[PDB]
Amino acid sequence: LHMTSTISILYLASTHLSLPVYTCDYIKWICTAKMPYFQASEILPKSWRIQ
DNA sequence: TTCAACTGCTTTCGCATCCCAACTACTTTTCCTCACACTTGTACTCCA
Repeated sequence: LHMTSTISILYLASTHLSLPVYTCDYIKWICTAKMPYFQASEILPKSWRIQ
């Protein structure tokens, strides 16, 4: 499992719903850092990071 | 019959070598992502 895997399962659930989103948008949305892809370890768990 | 060291005493209460640390390095802990060499047919004609 990798951060490539949490976007892939975010895309399988998108290509189930017949959505006009594509992997162009999933690779655009993280470079603009809208959804928490890069450095998501920092502020989100707050206690599972330390151990 | 004398010189020279050994001698205890001035008050009266209360005041008053071993360890630690610094910063910058290098390294390990592992987990994740793919390639590089091998092989049978098939294809394009090859010589019969």
